[PDB]
Amino acid sequence: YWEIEASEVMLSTRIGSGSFGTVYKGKWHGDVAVKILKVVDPTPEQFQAFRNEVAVLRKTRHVNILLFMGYMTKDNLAIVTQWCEGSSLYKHLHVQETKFQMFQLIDIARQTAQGMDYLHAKNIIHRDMKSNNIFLHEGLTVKIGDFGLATVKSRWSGSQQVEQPTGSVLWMAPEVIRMQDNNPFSFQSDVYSYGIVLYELMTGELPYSHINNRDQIIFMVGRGYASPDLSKLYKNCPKAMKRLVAECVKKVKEERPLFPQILSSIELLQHS
Amino acid sequence: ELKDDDFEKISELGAGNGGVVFKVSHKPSGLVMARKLIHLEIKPAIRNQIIRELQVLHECNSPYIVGFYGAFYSDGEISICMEHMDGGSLDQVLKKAGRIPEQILGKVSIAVIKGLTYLREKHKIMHRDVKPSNILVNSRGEIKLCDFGVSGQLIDAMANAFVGTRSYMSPERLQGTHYSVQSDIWSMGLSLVEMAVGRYPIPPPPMAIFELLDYIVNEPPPKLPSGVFSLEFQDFVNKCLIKNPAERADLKQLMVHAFIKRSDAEEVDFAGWLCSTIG
Ligand SMILES: Nc1ncnc2c1ncn2[C@@H]1O[C@H](COP(=O)(O)OP(=O)(O)OP(O)(O)=S)[C@@H](O)[C@H]1O
Ligand SMILES: Nc1ncnc2c1ncn2[C@@H]1O[C@H](COP(=O)(O)OP(=O)(O)OP(O)(O)=S)[C@@H](O)[C@H]1O
Ligand SMILES: O=C(NOCCO)c1ccc2cncn2c1Nc1ccc(I)cc1F
Ligand SMILES: [Mg+2]
Ligand SMILES: [Mg+2]
Repeated sequence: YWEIEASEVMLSTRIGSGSFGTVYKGKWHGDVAVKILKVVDPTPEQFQAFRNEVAVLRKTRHVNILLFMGYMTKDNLAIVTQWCEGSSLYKHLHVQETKFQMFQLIDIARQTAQGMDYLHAKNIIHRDMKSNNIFLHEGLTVKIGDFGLATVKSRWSGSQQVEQPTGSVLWMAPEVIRMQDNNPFSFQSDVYSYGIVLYELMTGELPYSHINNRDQIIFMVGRGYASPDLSKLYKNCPKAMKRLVAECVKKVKEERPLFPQILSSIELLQHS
Repeated sequence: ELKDDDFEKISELGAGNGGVVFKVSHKPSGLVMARKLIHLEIKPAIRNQIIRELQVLHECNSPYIVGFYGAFYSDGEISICMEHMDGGSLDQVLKKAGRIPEQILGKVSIAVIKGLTYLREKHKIMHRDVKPSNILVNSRGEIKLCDFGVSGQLIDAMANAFVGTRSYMSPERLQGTHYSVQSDIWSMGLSLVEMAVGRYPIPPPPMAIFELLDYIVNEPPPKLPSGVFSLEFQDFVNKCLIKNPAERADLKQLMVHAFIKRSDAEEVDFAGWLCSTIG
C-alpha cells in the first residue's frame, strides 16, 4: 500500500498539464493516469500532509468519482489515479460542442451532484471543481477527478501553506477570490463552482464571455460587479433548473444550497 | 511553414501562467529561435482564427519589437516562434541585479515608448501586456517588446486562465471602463517603478491577487522613492502613473519629456552592464 513503486508504472504519451501538475498516461495494473506534481522540493510537513490526503482519497469509492490509486516519490512527486477513456465535460461542451438533450444535461448535473455529495459526506472539498475535472465515462456516466489535494495544489512557504488561491477563475467562488479568510474553501465554494458548471451545461458557453481579461474577471467577480447572467440559459431549460442554477451561483456564501438539497431539487426535476 | 518535428528544444527559456517558452533549433534553417507553447483547449475554428490573426506579425518589424517567424497549433497548444533574445526579459535582469540603474531604465523606457508608438501607428495594436517579463533584451543591447495583443481570439481564449500572483493592469481596465494606450502607459510606469526599485510596487513598502487589484483600483498610484532618483525620472513615472486616463500623459508627451531627452542624450553602455549583471 501507500507509495507506488515507480518501476511498476510505465509512463506512456503525455496528455497535458493543468493548474498543479502534468498528466501522463500510465499502465500500472491496467490503464492509469499519472500526474507529475509541479512541486519540486516538497517540505517534509507538506509531504506528510500530502500522504495523509493520499490516504483519505484512497479510501473514497463512488461510481461518479475516479479512483485515487496512490502516489510515487521516485518519478519526482506524482499521483496515480484512475484513467478515464471518455472525454472531459469541458471538451464535450466547448471544444467538441457535443449536442446534449435537455434530459442528458439534467442527468449530468444530477450525477455530478451525486459525486460531489459523496465527496462532501466524506468531508472532501473538491476545490478546483470545473468542467475540466468532469469526465463522461462510458458515454454519459459522470466521473469527477482532481478533488482535494489542497496540500499539493497550493505552493508551500516551507512549513506554511501559501494559503493563496489557485486554479481557474471562471469557476472560482467570490469569497475565495477575495481570500478575506485564511480558509475560504468550503462546501459552498464547491457549490458555486458546481453552479458555474450548471451554467455551462444550460448555456453551452463559459461565463463572462464579454470580459476578455483574467484580471478584470477576478476584480469584477470579487467586487460583486460581475455575475453569470442567466438570460443565456436555454429556453427549454425547466424553470426550476434555472432557479437551482441561480441559487447555486449566489454571491452570498451561506445563501448557496448544499448538495443534498441540490440532489433533491434535481430529483424533483427529472420526475417533472 | 513551420511544424513541430522541425524543432529540437535546447533548453527551457521560461514559463508563465499562460504557457512555456523553449529555446529551440529550427533544423531546416539551423537558427536558434524561441518557441512559446500556450496550452489551451479551444475549438478548431478558434485555432484557425488565432493562427490567421497571428499571421499579421510577419510585418511587425521594429528595432523595439521582437521578431516573428511563424505560429502553429501542434497538440492542445498554440506555438509562436519568435526571435531568440539572449538577454531574456527584464524580470530575469531584475532577479540578477538588485535594482536596474536609472540610465538603463531611461533607455528601456525610450524603447518601450518607441515600440508602443510603432504598434499604435502602423498596426493600431495595443500591447495590453507591458510587463518587465514582456520586454526582452539582446546581448548586443537591443530592447524589444513581446506578448502584445495581435490576436483578439487568442486574448479571449487566454481569458479562461488560472489565477495569477501579481498584475500590471491600469485601473480603468480593471474597472472595465474604456481603455486605450494610456493603459499601456500605466503598465509601463508600473514596470519602470518595479525595475527601478527592488520589488513589485503595488503594496507600497504577502497580498493575494484580488487585494492587489483592489489596491491599484482604489488607492493612490505608487511613486518612486524620493532622494535616490532624479526629479525627471520621478516626474516621468508620476505622469505615467496617473489614475485618470485623461490626465495621464500620452506617448507624445512622454517622448518630449525631460527624462526621455536626458536619457537619449546620455551615453550608457547597456550591453556591457547587462553582460556584467547576467554573466
Ligand atoms: N484521470 C484522467 N483521465 C484522463 N485524462 C485525464 C485525467 N486527468 C487529467 N486528464 C487530462 O489531462 C489534461 C490536464 O489535466 P489536469 O492536469 O488535471 O488539468 P485540469 O484538470 O484541466 O485542471 P486542474 O485545476 O489542474 S485539475 C486534460 O487534457 C485532462 O483531460
Ligand atoms: N523570445 C524570447 N527569448 C527569450 N526568452 C523569452 C522569449 N519569450 C519569452 N521568454 C522567456 O520566457 C518567460 C515566460 O514568458 P511568458 O510565457 O510570456 O509568460 P510571462 O512573461 O511569465 O508572463 P505571465 O504573466 O507569467 S503569462 C519570460 O519571462 C522570458 O524570460
Ligand atoms: O504571449 C502572450 N502573452 O504572454 C504573456 C502575457 O501576455 C500573448 C497574449 C496575447 C496575444 C494576442 N496575440 C498574441 N498574443 C500573445 N503572444 C505573442 C504575440 C506576439 C509576440 I512578437 C510574441 C507572443 F508571444
Ligand atoms: Mg482534470
Ligand atoms: Mg510573457
